[PDB]
Amino acid sequence: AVSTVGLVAQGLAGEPLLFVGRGYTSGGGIPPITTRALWPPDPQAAFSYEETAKLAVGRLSEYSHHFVSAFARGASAYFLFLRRDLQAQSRAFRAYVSRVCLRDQHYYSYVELPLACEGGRYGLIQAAA
Amino acid sequence: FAPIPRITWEHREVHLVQFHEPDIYNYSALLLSEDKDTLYIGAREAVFAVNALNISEKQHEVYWKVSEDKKAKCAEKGKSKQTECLNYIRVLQPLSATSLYVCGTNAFQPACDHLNLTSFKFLGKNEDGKGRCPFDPAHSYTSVMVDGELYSGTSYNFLGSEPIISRNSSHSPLRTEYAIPWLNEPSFVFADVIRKGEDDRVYFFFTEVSVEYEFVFRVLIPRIARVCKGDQGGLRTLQKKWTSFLKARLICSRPDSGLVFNVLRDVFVLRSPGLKVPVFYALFTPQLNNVGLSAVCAYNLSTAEEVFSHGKYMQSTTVEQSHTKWVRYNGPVPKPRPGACIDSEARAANYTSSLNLPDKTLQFVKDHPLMDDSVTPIDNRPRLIKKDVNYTQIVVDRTQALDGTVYDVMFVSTDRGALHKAISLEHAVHIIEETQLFQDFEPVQTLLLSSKKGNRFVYAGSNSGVVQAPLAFCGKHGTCEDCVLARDPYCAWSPPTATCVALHQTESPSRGLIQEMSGDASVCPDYRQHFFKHGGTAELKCSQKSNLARVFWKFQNGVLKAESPKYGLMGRKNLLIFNLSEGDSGVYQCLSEERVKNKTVFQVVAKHVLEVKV
Ligand SMILES: *[C@@H]1O[C@H](CO)[C@@H](O[C@@H]2O[C@H](CO)[C@@H](O[C@@H]3O[C@H](CO)[C@@H](O)[C@H](O)[C@@H]3O)[C@H](O)[C@H]2NC(C)=O)[C@H](O)[C@H]1NC(C)=O
Ligand SMILES: *[C@@H]1O[C@H](CO)[C@@H](O[C@@H]2O[C@H](CO)[C@@H](O[C@@H]3O[C@H](CO)[C@@H](O)[C@H](O)[C@@H]3O)[C@H](O)[C@H]2NC(C)=O)[C@H](O)[C@H]1NC(C)=O
Ligand SMILES: *[C@@H]1O[C@H](CO)[C@@H](O[C@@H]2O[C@H](CO)[C@@H](O)[C@H](O)[C@H]2NC(C)=O)[C@H](O)[C@H]1NC(C)=O
Ligand SMILES: *[C@@H]1O[C@H](CO)[C@@H](O[C@@H]2O[C@H](CO)[C@@H](O)[C@H](O)[C@H]2NC(C)=O)[C@H](O)[C@H]1NC(C)=O
Ligand SMILES: *[C@@H]1O[C@H](CO)[C@@H](O[C@@H]2O[C@H](CO)[C@@H](O)[C@H](O)[C@H]2NC(C)=O)[C@H](O)[C@H]1NC(C)=O
Ligand SMILES: *[C@@H]1O[C@H](CO)[C@@H](O)[C@H](O)[C@H]1NC(C)=O
Repeated sequence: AVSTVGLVAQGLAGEPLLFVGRGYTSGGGIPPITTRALWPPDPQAAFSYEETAKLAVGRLSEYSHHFVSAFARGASAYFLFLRRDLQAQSRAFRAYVSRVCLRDQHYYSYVELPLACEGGRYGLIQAAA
Repeated sequence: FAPIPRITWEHREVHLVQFHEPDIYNYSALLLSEDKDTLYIGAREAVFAVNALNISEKQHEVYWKVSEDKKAKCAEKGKSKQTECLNYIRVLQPLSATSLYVCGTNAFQPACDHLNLTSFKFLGKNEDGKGRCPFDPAHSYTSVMVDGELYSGTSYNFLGSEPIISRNSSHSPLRTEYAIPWLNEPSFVFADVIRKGEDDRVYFFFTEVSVEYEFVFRVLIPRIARVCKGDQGGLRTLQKKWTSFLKARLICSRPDSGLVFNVLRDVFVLRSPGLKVPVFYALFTPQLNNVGLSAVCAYNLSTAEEVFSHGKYMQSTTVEQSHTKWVRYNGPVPKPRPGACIDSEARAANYTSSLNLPDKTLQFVKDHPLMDDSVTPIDNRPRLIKKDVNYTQIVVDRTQALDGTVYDVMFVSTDRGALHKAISLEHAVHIIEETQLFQDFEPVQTLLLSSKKGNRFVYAGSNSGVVQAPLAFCGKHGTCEDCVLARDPYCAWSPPTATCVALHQTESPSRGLIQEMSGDASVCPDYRQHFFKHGGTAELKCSQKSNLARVFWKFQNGVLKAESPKYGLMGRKNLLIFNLSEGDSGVYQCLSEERVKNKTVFQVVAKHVLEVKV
């Protein structure tokens, strides 16, 4: 009933990383986007993000993320999702594209763009390739 | 509202010892030794050791200046190369008998180190103070060293977007969650350990954006919070996180007057020699329409303890269906109590540490750090509310009067380098005196009290230097009446020595001393000559120290009216006789009148014998 998206990438040393788009679940106060190590020095510490490698959002219940797809191009991981546009008085759900550097372990480079097709007449993104 | 300070002491008229190092500024950190005889000053790019008995006596000095490649790195990050890109000492704490724990901003690379006291040289430990020390000299910060472990409240990053209340333990490091329920844009003010089966607690005080309240703008709210010394975090959840973090509203207001002070500025812990329970003296200002106002609220620790131990928590709820609102939680609370310490009760149910608490309890505290009940002041009202003054820091000394009646003496600093001494007399504030500590009106950033036998002083730091003041100036008072009328629990009149003495300091006999906090100078036992030319003009100088008294003149046993042409008043106190003639000769008396309770107290200020020549 709630989607999760993933993207397998590499670190600077070639190490395997997993980018996660976990949609909001009604405890689940887990960051909506994270970079978790698939195979670290201690293998018992796998699937963990370094406390820094996440998108800290303070009010997940309000934004209510709905992930569609995660993918890469060049030195970047991209995310396609719906969330409530809280900048609008409408607080209506909107389609977004998201982008973070593959090397960025603090989500410093993280940037969001609203998607429009055509001027929001078809507001809800479903799939992409 | 509190009256005006009874007497104003100019920096010129009192003995105040000063300290500053040329080209060294921002004297924001103050720490005195065990022996109380050595005060350590933490400034911008320097640490000093001064004789606490005469701050002007510089004993030791150590610098920690930033390199040009580090200044330029900071400036390249759009910060001010000659302002913010310098090492502001933020952490100045005792580590041992032979060392101090020091952290500085360091051109936005918070760095920690150990100051070797025997050498007054840094050990080059070069620890990363990220979380322990702020990056920006603008950011809020608080720290308390408890059992050689630093408990700190500040920003976790450069921008000050991530707040943090954490413990740099090495054995068991613990920090807060980066979540609005936990901390919502806080500005750290103060922290201390409240010592004792029962565990010790480490209290934190700050102002943060309120979740329970909604108004035109975002509303700030003072917070009292605590963590348990013995915290080790949760095992499955709250891994390396506080399990004992609970917070509550700190309320300072007079509602019958619509006065609310929702911005906390300072917190002082009154550690009573007599009273078994400590009292927090908290200093607040209003967020809205501050023009400015200051209030001093005193909170009994027991009250706060009652909220954290038995109070109902607050729940967050979804409301239509994109909003969050906070309400009293009236549902079932888990056992052991979320946020509680490992006490006698827990140990009976085979709980030795936070690491073995049920996930039920740990999840609860993580989702309910905020309490529904407010922590209210003693007598449910502020101890002092003042207008036309922006108070900056506070200290309180519990002093016994001659009578034996105990007064809690409030030393309050201002944003213009001044110190006010106030006591809550019978259901009314009495501001004994005010002293201009800084000749340059530099705001008092930090304040520190030493009420110890012999070395009884207040130490105030500003950006321009540090000032050393006594707790009283009893000697400035000339007559017995003047000594009594002051209504200072520190001052008593000595008939044998003919001087107003400092009771609980001087070697005068207790049984044979005069003091009345009522101000009835009735308990007390009890001529400048001039010769001016005919036609000439006379200025008869008269002055007194009470800002609450007015002076009038008397000639030939009658109340003279200082009106044109024969008379004039220069500076509202100096009499001017204009056209001298035979009849103007004689005795001129300057008198003062001040109301104490209902009654008026007339005193003869000046006596003059004017003789006009022919
Ligand atoms: C700070 O809060 C504490 C919490 O109660 C206050 O302590 C308690 O005050 C009550 C009030 O009287 C004490 O009860 C009784 O006192 C009378 C007075 O002699 C005595 O005759 C009764 O037999 C009974 O003891 C209570 O014992 C006392 N408990 C403690 C631990 O102090 C405290 O007074 C408050 N302090 C301030 C400045 O508000
Ligand atoms: C540390 O102590 C020094 C000693 O006073 C403080 O210096 C003062 O810094 C302020 C600016 O923060 C100067 O004010 C002026 O502001 C205007 C507004 O734009 C600006 O155009 C001027 O060029 C100037 O910066 C103030 O004049 C300056 N005082 C002196 C004597 O130079 C310093 O701010 C303190 N730092 C902290 C963190 O407290
Ligand atoms: C703290 O400073 C003192 C001051 O010098 C250091 O003392 C020297 O210690 C060495 C042994 O390590 C002795 O041989 C010297 O004679 C001591 N000199 C003096 C003047 O006492 C002390 O070692 C320093 N502590 C640390 C950890 O560096
Ligand atoms: C802050 O945390 C660091 C992290 O460990 C502490 O460092 C250790 O300090 C002890 C001595 O107290 C050394 O024996 C260890 O080897 C140090 N380890 C590391 C990794 O640094 C530091 O002491 C803590 N400081 C305070 C004041 O609590
Ligand atoms: C009390 O402090 C307030 C600031 O908290 C002072 O108000 C500022 O005064 C300066 C002086 O011209 C103005 O330029 C600012 O715009 C004022 N700011 C605000 C928010 O009012 C106030 O003047 C101080 N008053 C006293 C008596 O100390
Ligand atoms: C200490 O205070 C006395 C009092 O006037 C002064 O004479 C002396 O020079 C001071 N010591 C230093 C180092 O300034």
